[PDB]
Amino acid sequence: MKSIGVVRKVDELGRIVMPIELRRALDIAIKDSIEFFVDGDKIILKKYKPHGVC
Amino acid sequence: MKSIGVVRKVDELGRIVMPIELRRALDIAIKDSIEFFVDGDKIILKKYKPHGVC
Repeated sequence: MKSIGVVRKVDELGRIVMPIELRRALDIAIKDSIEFFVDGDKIILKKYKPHGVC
Repeated sequence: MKSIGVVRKVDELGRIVMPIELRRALDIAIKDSIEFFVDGDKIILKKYKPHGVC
């Protein structure tokens, strides 16, 4: 149970379902843009347009 | 371009495709487990089995 407290089980390829919370928190509509970071044993997500920088 | 430097376009619901990098990073096999955190304008991912705690 994290901030969103939601867990997903991978499709197969690694495709999962990010929640409305993510869309709300960020700026997601239907196709948007999410770019990820990986920190050791952690993953990070951002909307591409905002931030701009890595 | 983040650590992975890959960006995804949402399916419609918010479903996107997390990469093999994430599977390698954590412990993803086919269904595995990914639980996310949201920090202001950021998202965080973990495999549920490891960590245990939030």
